[PDB]
Amino acid sequence: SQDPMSNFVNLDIFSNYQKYIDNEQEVRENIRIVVREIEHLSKEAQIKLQIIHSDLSQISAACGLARKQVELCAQKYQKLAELVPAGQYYRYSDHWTFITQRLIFIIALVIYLEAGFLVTRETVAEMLGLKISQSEGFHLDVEDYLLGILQLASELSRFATNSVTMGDYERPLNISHFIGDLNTGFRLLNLKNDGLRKRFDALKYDVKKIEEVVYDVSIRGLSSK
Amino acid sequence: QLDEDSPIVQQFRIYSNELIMKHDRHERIVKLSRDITIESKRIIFLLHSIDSRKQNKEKVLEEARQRLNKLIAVNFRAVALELRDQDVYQFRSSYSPGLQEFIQAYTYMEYLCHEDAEGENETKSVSDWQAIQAVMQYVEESSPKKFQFFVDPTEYILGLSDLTGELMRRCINSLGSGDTDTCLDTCKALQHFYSGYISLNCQRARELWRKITTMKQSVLKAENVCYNVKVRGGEAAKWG
Repeated sequence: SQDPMSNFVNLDIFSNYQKYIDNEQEVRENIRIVVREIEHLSKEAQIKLQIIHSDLSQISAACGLARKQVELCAQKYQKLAELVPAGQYYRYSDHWTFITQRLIFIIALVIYLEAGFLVTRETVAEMLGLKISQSEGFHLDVEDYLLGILQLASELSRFATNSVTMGDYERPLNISHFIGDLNTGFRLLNLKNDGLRKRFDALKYDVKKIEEVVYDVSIRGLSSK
Repeated sequence: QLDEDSPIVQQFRIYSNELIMKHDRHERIVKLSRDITIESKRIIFLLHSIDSRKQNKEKVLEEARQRLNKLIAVNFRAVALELRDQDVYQFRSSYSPGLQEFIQAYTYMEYLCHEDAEGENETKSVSDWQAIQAVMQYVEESSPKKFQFFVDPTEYILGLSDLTGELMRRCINSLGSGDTDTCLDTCKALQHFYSGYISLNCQRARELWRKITTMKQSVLKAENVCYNVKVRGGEAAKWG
């Protein structure tokens, strides 16, 4: 009556929104606590695996140590799942995508080093206690899996070089075949201009670095078979 | 060496199918959102034509309400149908522009109803996210199942902030046409919206903060119009 504009611009709308956002910030804060616990476990696995670059005889010990850290992650993911209501996974998922890509990288690196093959998205989900399908519960996004395994190539090109320095002249060829198959898989995906395609586009430089190492040893007939 | 029977080729064909389905769904929603955005901008252009000229007001609001209702019943229903068993946040970037432009047009039409109120329409609140969500309720054809278009409060707050650029534009157009009482109305509305927005205490809300910054400049522009009207008269305020 004194002020018709106060009817139209209803300040309850702004106070409701403040409440909504406060509630959401509280959830984000709880999520961040759990994600930092995950980051701490993944760093520990990562530090142990740095040994592959200076001592080839420590690889299986490092692998075992990392699997122990990975086991502890799955328990944290259950806590995360408890904080995230159904239908709201992608409301909050920016909080754990980076660390999840990192754990996938670590798992894939361990499996390559133990057995020589590429871990599946399903095996990675099982090891983290994650569903493969969002309808089943808190899930592993296939894009996070794909981004994680792309991190392999940079680590493996570093490892190819160090392996030769340390007298293991067969490793680069093995890596070359493994990264070659990964590359074949990625080209199968026929990715279009997006974030995944941008990161795929960097894989070629690691492919090139590895091919150069293979060339250097083969042109010299170097062997430690 | 790798052929169609290779386990890694099999696996990547499974991943590819999942990415294709996702991409296809995104593309369908982007197209829906584009057409919502285009029609909403057209409706806002139509709404801007309202003036003292009598036989335009109700007729214009009528046509705007019909066109906004069609967007709800056709286009938004298509988007809600696409997202039926989906996490709505996953695709937010696909429909966000359309939703925000629609909310801007919808609330501008409500503003314009309030502005020319002779009696009890002065008592109405702008529609909030729950009121808009209530208009976006759907039923499968043939018991038949209910579905809706979820209206995220953040998307609503962002869409509503764009209304203030429309108020400022109406304030400028009214100066031009000599309808100076409308300059005052739009300025009061801007001042009230601005006070409401600065009440907000949002952490890391970068998009929101930029909207409020822009809003302050709209408020200042409208206040300067009302000022030049007061000091120079309607006519001399037009010339500057």
